[PDB]
Amino acid sequence: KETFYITTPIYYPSGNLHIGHAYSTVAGDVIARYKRMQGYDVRYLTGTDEHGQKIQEKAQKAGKTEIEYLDEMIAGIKQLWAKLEISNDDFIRTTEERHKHVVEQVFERLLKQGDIYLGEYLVKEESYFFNISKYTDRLLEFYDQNPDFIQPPSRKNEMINNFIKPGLADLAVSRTSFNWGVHVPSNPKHVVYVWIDALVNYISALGYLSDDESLFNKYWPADIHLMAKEIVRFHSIIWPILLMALDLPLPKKVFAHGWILMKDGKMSKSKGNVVDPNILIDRYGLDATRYYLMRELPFGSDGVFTPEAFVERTNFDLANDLGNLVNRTISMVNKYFDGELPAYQGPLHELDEEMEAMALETVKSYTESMESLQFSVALSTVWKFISRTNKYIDETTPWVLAKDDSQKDMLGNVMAHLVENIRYAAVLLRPFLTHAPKEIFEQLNINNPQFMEFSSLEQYGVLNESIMVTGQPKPIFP
Ligand SMILES: CNC(=O)c1ccc2c(c1)nc(-c1ccc(Br)c(O)c1)n2[C@@H](CNC(=O)OCc1ccccc1)c1ccc(OC)c(OC)c1
Ligand SMILES: Nc1ncnc2c1ncn2[C@@H]1O[C@H](COP(=O)(O)OP(=O)(O)OP(=O)(O)O)[C@@H](O)[C@H]1O
Repeated sequence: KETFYITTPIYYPSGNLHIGHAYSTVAGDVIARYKRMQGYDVRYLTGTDEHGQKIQEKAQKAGKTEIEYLDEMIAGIKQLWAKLEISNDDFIRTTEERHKHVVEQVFERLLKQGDIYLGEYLVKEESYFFNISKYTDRLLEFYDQNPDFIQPPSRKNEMINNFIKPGLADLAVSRTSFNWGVHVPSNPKHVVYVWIDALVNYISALGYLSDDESLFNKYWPADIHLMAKEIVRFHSIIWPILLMALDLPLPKKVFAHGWILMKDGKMSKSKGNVVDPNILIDRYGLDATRYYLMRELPFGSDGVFTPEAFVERTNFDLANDLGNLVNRTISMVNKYFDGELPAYQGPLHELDEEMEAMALETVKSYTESMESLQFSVALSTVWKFISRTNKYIDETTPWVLAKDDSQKDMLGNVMAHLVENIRYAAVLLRPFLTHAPKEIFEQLNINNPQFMEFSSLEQYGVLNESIMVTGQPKPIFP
């Protein structure tokens, strides 16, 4: 199996996480689940940045030690990801010795190589300085040879113009004004600053410089680092320069999605425009929360949350469009055939030829959207197919057909096409929604996991034997 390595940024637990953080982790999970469905050996990482004066200050104010405070915050963050059914293979913490060892070794290496020198940085304090300008041509050469490195492509030309063209100043990579962080082994009054400390989580979590580097040699380089747009230059400039200084392979892609806005702009702990994901999940369910996030933030753009948009998106798309379609279909199979779904024979009805083609066009277009990080376009395309399936009930009028015994075969064809249309949608929604597809597969009585995979969508009409649907249907949402 080809490997695929995906990461979110490590988040700062100076306060509780809100749906902005949730977006990145769900988006990372959508990509991870999608890539596992394509047959990749996937590793998916997330974590926490646990150092700096600010974390020590929060712990003191809470009347706790730094790790005591951090363990409670991280417990809540882990609980949240377990609630969101995030499929992360590991959780990296910068307080862990596996991480601290790498920060220590990397800082001492750069010191030995002459990359780092002692100096002074009113903000007036001593710091080690990283000579990054000597990697400039190498970085710009790498951009030329990897034109899809920054996503969206717009932000690459901002990097070069705003930060590189003026010239990369020597980066201050340590401080002496705080003590909560990784102390430099050579010179312990210095503490490693955020730049080296936070960035190396992506490789420290894979056991880089440990006695077992198997995860590192299997998964590095990262296929995709995802983030919000404001930490892209860390990741586009400083990160590959550090990787050059360590003679390490650079990541393939950095994706910088937009922000989840509120009425007053960016969702943030400091604007007091926070929506707690726990609340949305507890009231409206997991799928509604996951769906809203991925559907409402387009590629290369920002999106806005309002309570009115949320319930609209939840009720119209999930509960009505997909939800009624499933109930309508299972009702009719139970009423006209006593729960026995007739086997698919072929495109018997006149609309079936184009609807079957539409199903395959839906899969192909979905694939293109997913491969180009256009998640909202992928979802909207699946909903056009769901809408058309509801419309196919209205066009065919199965209740009229059920009165003529001569049209029993045609009526069975219509039932089969609804269930197969539903099946196509359920397979395609598996990366996004973790409850509804499984609920749909169980209610239609698809136990075999061969019906739930992407390769089962290559040819329309996989059910040639008659099967029995559920006699006691239920709502799929919340
Ligand atoms: C209102 N909040 C505040 O006062 C605050 C806000 C953030 C604060 C903070 C205090 N203290 C720190 C801090 C200080 C020293 C050490 Br050692 C450390 O580990 C953290 N930060 C960090 C938070 N880390 C973070 O967001 O990691 C993202 C990331 C993930 C993966 C790879 C790379 C980067 C911070 C510091 C400087 C920044 O840029 C100038 C910055 O911009 C993103 C963030
Ligand atoms: N509004 C948001 N939209 C999208 N992603 C976000 C948002 N808020 C946080 N994130 C995710 O978390 C990462 C770090 O976010 P950031 O430091 O801006 O959040 P914060 O907790 O709101 O900070 P602060 O209140 O100090 O400004 C981003 O790179 C992104 O992965």
